[PDB]
Amino acid sequence: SMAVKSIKVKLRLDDMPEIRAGLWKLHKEVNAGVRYYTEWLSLLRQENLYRRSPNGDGEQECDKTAEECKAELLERLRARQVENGHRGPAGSDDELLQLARQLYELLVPQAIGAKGDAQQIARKFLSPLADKDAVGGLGIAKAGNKPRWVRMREAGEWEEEKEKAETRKSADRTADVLRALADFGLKPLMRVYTDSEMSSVEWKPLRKGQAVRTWDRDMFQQAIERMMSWESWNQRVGQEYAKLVEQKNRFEQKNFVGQEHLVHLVNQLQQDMKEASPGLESKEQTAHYVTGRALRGSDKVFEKWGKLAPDAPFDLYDAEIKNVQRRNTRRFGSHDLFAKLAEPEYQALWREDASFLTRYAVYNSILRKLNHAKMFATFTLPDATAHPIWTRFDKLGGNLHQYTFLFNEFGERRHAIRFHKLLKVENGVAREVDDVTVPISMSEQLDNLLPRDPNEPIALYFRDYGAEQHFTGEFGGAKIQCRRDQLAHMHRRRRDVYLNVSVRVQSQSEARGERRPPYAAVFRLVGDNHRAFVHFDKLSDYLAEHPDDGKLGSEGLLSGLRVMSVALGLRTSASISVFRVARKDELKPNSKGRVPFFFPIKGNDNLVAVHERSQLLKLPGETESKDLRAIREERQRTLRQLRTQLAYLRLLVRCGSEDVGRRERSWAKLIEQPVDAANHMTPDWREAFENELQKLKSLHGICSDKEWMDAVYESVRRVWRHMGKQVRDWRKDVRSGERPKIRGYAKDVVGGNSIEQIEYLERQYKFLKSWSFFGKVSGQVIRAEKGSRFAITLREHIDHAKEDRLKKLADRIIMEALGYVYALDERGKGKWVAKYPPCQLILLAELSEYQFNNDRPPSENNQLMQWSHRGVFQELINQAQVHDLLVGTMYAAFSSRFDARTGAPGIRCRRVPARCTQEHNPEPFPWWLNKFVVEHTLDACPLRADDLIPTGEGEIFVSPFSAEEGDFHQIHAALNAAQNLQQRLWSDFDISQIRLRCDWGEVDGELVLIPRLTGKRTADSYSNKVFYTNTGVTYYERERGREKSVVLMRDPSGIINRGNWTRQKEFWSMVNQRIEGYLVKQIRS
RNA sequence: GGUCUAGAGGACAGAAUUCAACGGGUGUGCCAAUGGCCACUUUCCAGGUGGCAAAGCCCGUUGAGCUUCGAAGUGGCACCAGAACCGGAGGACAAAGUC
DNA sequence: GACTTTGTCCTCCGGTTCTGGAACCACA
DNA sequence: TGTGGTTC
DNA sequence: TGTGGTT
Repeated sequence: SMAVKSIKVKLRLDDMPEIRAGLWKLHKEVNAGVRYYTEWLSLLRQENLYRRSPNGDGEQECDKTAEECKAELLERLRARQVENGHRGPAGSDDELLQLARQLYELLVPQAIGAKGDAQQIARKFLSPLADKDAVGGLGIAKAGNKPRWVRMREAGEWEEEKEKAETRKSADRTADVLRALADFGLKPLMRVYTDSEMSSVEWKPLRKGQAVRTWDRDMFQQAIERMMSWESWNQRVGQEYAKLVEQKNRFEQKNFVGQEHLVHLVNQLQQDMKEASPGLESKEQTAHYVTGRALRGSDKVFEKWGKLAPDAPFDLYDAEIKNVQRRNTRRFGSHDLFAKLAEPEYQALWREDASFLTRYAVYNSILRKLNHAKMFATFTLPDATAHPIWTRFDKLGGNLHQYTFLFNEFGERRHAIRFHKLLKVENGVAREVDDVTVPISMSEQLDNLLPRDPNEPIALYFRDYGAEQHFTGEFGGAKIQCRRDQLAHMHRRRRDVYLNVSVRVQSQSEARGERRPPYAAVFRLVGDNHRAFVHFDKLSDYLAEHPDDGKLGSEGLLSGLRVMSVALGLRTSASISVFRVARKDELKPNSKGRVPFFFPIKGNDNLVAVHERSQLLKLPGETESKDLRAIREERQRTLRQLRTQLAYLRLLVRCGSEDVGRRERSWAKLIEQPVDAANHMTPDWREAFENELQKLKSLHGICSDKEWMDAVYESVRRVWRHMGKQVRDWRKDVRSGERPKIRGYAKDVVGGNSIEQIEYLERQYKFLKSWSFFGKVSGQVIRAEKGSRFAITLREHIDHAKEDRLKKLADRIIMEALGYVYALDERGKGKWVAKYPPCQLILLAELSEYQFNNDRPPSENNQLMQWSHRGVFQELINQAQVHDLLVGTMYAAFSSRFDARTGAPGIRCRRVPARCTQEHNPEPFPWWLNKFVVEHTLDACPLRADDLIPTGEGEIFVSPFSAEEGDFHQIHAALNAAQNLQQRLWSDFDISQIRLRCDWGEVDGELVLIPRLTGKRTADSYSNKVFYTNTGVTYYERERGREKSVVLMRDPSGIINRGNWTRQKEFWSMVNQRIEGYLVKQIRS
């Protein structure tokens, strides 16, 4: 309900080692205590425990079985009865097991599916289960917080709330379980960890009437917590595994019921390729099974195969596969799958039903995921060094051991923390101590914290660059942490210790005692994806109650109504456009008097959405220039050299194979062609490689196998040892190298926070991995060892780099949404200023379904991980809480393919750079200009500067503006997508206005397209309607309500096919003809 | 100034373009930002493990020397975390088949 | 550079389920 | 504003 | 090319 932030703080423990060893001892104690109680809970559960399987990561084993639990549980219970000196009934094994299980279901209600408060369950039971003289849980004690009906009865009047106390107390079996435990001599069930032989710490002596220390109460809660979430996962894994088995069986008899002979045929296919495979021997059940990844682009290959003869030779089937791959190599599947699907015996899989193989691939995915699906969540006890938990410390006033944050205890910015209870270690004995004050290492992050009230040392103020007035806040709980790397070690040194302090920060809205900001009633956010919907009824009165008054920054959220849409990307991290709700009674702007751009708003005819500004929120490193292009090329020059040098080293290695027909085919590829016509290698290593080739040329055929093979391996060593010194020096220049480093603020940097610099780092990792796992013996597989780490420090740098990019991306978006711009003065040299009125909503694209998937090619999956847009989305929701900024999503399908101003569909284009058209030393054509020149054969045609090149993936969106041939509307693709999201917000856009899935059928005697009813909006418009044709391309609606479905598209602007419903294929080719067909025809002249 | 609208910090193309001493401090990191030496890992490279060492880093003041108008300028940025868990996918190696 | 199949190892990205309390009464 | 057992 | 990203 309130924004919680963690500020991690480092303790200066140099001058006091006795406390550092005490903090470490306290860490081992709290972990031991939590492990003790957690292990107890697992025995009460008396079900199977599963652990991580060694000797193979994947499945799971049974660490401890149910009988093992019950047998060990009873051993503890019987021994406890003896320890408690029980002279009453001992209870049968079954009685004691049932009691323990009852207790367990009270301590972890998630085990049976109920809800549980780890705070109040641990408070309720620790003393009754560990205090010899405890009276809690029963109904005897008069202390405790008053019931809710007693608080009402004294002020706030009762009748129903006193009833709910009794009817909940009736279903409370705590008192009976406790009394049962007592009658069985288990009145203390467990031990108080601190007051037990397990701990060697000389704790402060127990007061009268005390058995439990605050340290034990922390330990016990943290055991309940982990035990609750795990039981929740035990239930979740089992449920999800049940729905998989149901998915498998509900699929075969709902997809290919009458298609049983094809199932038997693809099975023959999958074992055909299984036996005929030269790869590694199969071990998985679904090995060589037909997956969607291998069938990528099978739709195109199948239609092209349909226009062929079943008895035709292979090459016309095969060359029909090569043409589908050449159209785009990224979105293509397996050649060998299509090669075997062209064989006549297997042709029936795609001939009869052209969608059967993709259907059966979904079945195979269900088969594989089921073979790996777990049925239980692994159970892992805490450990002080392997799986650490951290000792908690309540704020001042809390019930645990507390701490105060001491502002400026030792100097201007020399803060301190006073632990009111701690551990001190002197000459090997741990002793509990009071009131230990520990200085904190300097932290500019702490400069955002100011003390609020001297009488209440918990209060604070919270600074933020995007808030004119500091937020009010309070210190919260803290936890003592160490680094994971300084944990598994022991050594003999005096290990940094940190305190992770939770800060609770109150937003300006929260400070006014309102559950939600007043503008939250205008925007409906739905689901976990925060799908944004506008209450068009309510924004007419909101503008009346909240008129724009010009207040900037955080002071303007209660005046005006603005939404900022954001188009995340890789080239530019964020592209935004800001719109303001305003009456259509407006005027001309301050610049040159041009009617402003606006969008109509559904419902209100008096109100429009006026465009305020658009901006490219580039993170540093996302610029480009002649010199920047050069440095980025040079920074990877030697890397790209070594990468191709290694690729030919492996060609040389294959020449020493024991397989005649492998070394001969490999030795051919080395002598047939020159070594480096592209000049991609280094000179000196290439010369060394050429020497070894010409040396082997004077031995090939002349010599014997075991004498030629021996020389090939001896030439690999010379060349590998040579390249080994090159990899050695390259790394020296990467770490120790003296490259220029920016000072102060500077725009236009080499890498910055860009994708390319992170990939510049990633590229180095991949090559080093490839270099270390390079094999001098042909055919051998070299993988990493079962617990190895590779390039630890480089890997940690790559991860930190992505973390910094993520947080700076979200902050840039939020600072812009609030209306702050980082501006330079050179007398101040950069400062956040409030330049614009803020936006109450940040509108992102709905991309939750744009996930990594095996159907996607790996290069597309890789970019999605580089991008990690969902991470950006989650970091936005985090950082927006304090500022009262709503972040929502908009349905994004075709957001980048239709014009935001016009509505007409379009194509993403690039413009020719002047580098390639200048007559004085022209630079080579890029990749996309080459592919375009080749498709239309424009080798003899002179391209001009800024010539539009339709590539389908450029940064410039082009759409037809009218029937005029050539009349284009061009706008930044990302900004056009951003404005499309805005246009969809104010009009309640549904995809059914533009795209429709239909199936053929009979309605009024004629064959028509029956639209699929998906969602209430598609049903509200097209349920009673049906589409007819005269030609098969252009469809028209009626009013009455093959085997594959048909997708109909529509141009809302009426420019393409007069906005009639058109089949998807021909629709996008009409779009192509009016843009690409025109640009090509004009270049040819 | 050329191209393109959204008319904005507009977007594309183009033309243009660091020592020293002393004092204090070194939360997590990033910005061209991936530490150094030794030993071990059978072997040289990569990677890892361990050991050692001084610092390297910022900030301030006083000097120099640079570089633009005697003055100024020799650093900027971001930060909500903890544990466990279930998934989704990358990466590397070998064979084979493909643009 | 891009793409597929086989296995096995290290890594990363996304989401879940717990969490980072409050307050009364007898103490001696 | 104590703690420690106790209830919310 | 055809949801979203962009070699």
